[PDB]
Amino acid sequence: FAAPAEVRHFTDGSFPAGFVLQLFSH
Amino acid sequence: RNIVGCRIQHGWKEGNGPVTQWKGTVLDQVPVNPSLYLIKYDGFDCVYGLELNKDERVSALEVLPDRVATSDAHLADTMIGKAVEHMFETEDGSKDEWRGMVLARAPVMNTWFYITYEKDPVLYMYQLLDDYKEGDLRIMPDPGEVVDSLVGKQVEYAKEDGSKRTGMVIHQVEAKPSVYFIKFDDDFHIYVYDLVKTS
Repeated sequence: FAAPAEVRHFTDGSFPAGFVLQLFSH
Repeated sequence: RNIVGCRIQHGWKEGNGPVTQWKGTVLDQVPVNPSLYLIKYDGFDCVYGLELNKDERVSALEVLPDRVATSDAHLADTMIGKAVEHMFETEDGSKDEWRGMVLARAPVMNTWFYITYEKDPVLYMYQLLDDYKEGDLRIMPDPGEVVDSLVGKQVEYAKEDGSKRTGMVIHQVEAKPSVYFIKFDDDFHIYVYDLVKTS
């Protein structure tokens, strides 16, 4: 398993605009 | 039949191999998905995420008696939220210093701390006051509050196949509210993410 380095999509499309979740390792 | 805080044991079936016995301590039941437990198993430094009563690799789950008990808070409270250098010893007897961050005092196991590492961004648990006294831990000097809590949202990404997979934001760190724990549906590790302003 390889975790995504960035996450910016939710299934209900509600990810806040202008932000991203970055894996702590980047 | 509430197992949070309890020692547990169960069979574990890795692939098609023979069932092995596993022992651990249930740290928490995820509020946004109550069939999901965090477990600290003896021998694994990593916190595991398992649907203990649903996962098909788990069998004969039993509550065990608690572990035999024992008997500094300022040191532990100054460590939390902080960046740290954690010194591990390579087979050569030499020293590899992993930079990481201390996220919280672990639940149930109070002597233990949630920690994550830049060279490995999953959720570990260690008894860090020992490593600090031993000198093997240095505490470095010192969006998540603007944005409402993402906890409970279901994450969605694509693999290089173009296949989309899902995960879930299960926790926001009280000490550093831009840090979030994600448990993906296809792995038992707990991955640590930072909420960053784009560009």
